[PDB]
Amino acid sequence: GPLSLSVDAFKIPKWEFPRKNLVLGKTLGEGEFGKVVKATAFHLKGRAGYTTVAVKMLKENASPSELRDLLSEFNVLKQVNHPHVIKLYGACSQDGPLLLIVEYAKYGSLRGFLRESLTMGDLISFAWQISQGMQYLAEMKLVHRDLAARNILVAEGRKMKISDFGLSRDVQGRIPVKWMAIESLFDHIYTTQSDVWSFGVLLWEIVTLGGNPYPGIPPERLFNLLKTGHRMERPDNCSEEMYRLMLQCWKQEPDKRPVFADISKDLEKMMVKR
Amino acid sequence: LEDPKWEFPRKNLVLGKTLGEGEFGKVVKATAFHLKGRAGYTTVAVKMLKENASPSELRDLLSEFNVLKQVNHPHVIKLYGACSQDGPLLLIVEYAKYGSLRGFLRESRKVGPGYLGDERALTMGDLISFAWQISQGMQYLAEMKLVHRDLAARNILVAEGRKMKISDFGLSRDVYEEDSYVKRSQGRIPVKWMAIESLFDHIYTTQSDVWSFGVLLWEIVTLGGNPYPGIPPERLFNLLKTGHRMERPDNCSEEMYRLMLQCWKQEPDKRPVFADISKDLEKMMVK
Ligand SMILES: Cc1cc(NC(=O)c2cn(C3(C)CC3)c3ncnc(N)c23)n[nH]1
Ligand SMILES: Cc1cc(NC(=O)c2cn(C3(C)CC3)c3ncnc(N)c23)n[nH]1
Repeated sequence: GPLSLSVDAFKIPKWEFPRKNLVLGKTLGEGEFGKVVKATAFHLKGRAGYTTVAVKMLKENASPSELRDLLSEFNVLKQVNHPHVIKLYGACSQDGPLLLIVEYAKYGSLRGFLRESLTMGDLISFAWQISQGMQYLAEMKLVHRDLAARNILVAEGRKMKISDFGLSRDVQGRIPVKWMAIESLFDHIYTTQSDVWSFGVLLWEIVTLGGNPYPGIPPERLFNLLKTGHRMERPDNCSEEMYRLMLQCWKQEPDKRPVFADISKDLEKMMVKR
Repeated sequence: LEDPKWEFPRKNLVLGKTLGEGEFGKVVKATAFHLKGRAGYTTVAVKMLKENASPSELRDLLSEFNVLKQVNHPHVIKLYGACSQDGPLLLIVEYAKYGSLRGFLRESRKVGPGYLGDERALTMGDLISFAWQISQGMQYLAEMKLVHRDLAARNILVAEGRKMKISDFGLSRDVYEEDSYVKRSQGRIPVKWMAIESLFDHIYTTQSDVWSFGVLLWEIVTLGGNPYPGIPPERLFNLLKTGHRMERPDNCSEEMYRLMLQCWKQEPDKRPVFADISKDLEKMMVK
């Protein structure tokens, strides 16, 4: 089938990293996304000595869907280069488990980083960096699908990195209900404008310092609440202008939502006006 | 839609500790007041959506509910009811005091009297009985034109009297129309339990459940061993296609291993059906 074709083609120069030059270290995180470990990589992409990296691999008892997702991430990440998209350095396809080698983010996920915590200027900068990355991916005709604070990484210099491309598509449902657009929930449609909806939820997560969206509402009740026009209220320590941006990301009609260039512009205007 | 045969008052269900959490959802221990004619409280288990559930997880829980309303067997987990209205979907089922079969067998390695070659003492006779009970459950599910798809030791429960209960119907599908279920997209069943034709061709039948049953037999006789130990799942495509199968484990007769190998035949029509698996396990017990 499609996966067996992909695996064999993958197994068989620019991307293949010698397994002997990778020393896997401590586990950074585990879950349905897979397993990510810290590692050191000798002579990685022409760099002297050891480069500290993160390595993504399959969890125990991986399904075809999880293997397909990891191969899809490699395919996507080969083609993208942006300061706020996680950088692929290579893969190990010839020695034991499939490994993807990416840049290391020392502060972990944005959700984790915010929860352990920053000024409102920093939070607006974090939103802007992510919007810049998303504007780039939108221009490359990639729909990410899984935008959330857990899938943004915080690297050296508090630099945002979009990660977790396993659900991404070129332009059943495994995106959590609470980050999904209304058209995604009811009609199974995913576009850059549904990424904008998810970005709105991510913006709410940023201002709440890694809060849980729609707290107390189960996802099985959220379907009807979104159709009737209910949205999350303005949270504590959030300006009227920032909340206005969120609400526009959650417009029922996708054409009424901002594009990422509009989101980036809003955040640029905010930061100069401070 | 609310079915008064199954709908249970929310105020009558009290939830306790998490028994298990993962891809399947979340299962908690609970108690239910005035459940299905029983006066007072009854200890039960409740399956619910985990935190940050997706539409696929909700559809799977709804599908389990629909399946378990229609299927009844001494070796299938018993549905008692559901709380479906004005809140999270909670499925109320029979509590299995010993947990998963995988967990129960792994405990038998360290908990006396252990495996010997009362209910913590295990013999090969007991292991054959467990396999037989599961095969009886699967034979009935096959008559019901249901393919389970996710048969594994982690998804068999060990209840009072060490009675086997098939659980985790979230991936199960009806095959009444063509005797097969086919999915265009990639499945969510762990690779190491999948039939060759499921892995390559996305075809699921009762004969692909038979393959999975063979892997379950291997898990039973190894006291909860991990299939294809140390082999990455991406290597299974080549491994299976070239005719490789798991070797005869320690603690496995020739007859039992022949049954596993029969369950892993490349051609699905050469594999035994569940009625014959049941017969094979009966002949092993009596001798
Ligand atoms: C190919 C790919 C890799 C990836 N994800 C990460 O690289 C990372 C995930 N984490 C978490 C928060 C789980 C531990 C990381 N932590 C520190 N550095 C990191 N590069 C990561 N997505 N797609
Ligand atoms: C509708 C449904 C329920 C279910 N699963 C379980 O009810 C159970 C799962 N576990 C595990 C091993 C995870 C903790 C149980 N343990 C003790 N009793 C139990 N009834 C269970 N599948 N489908």
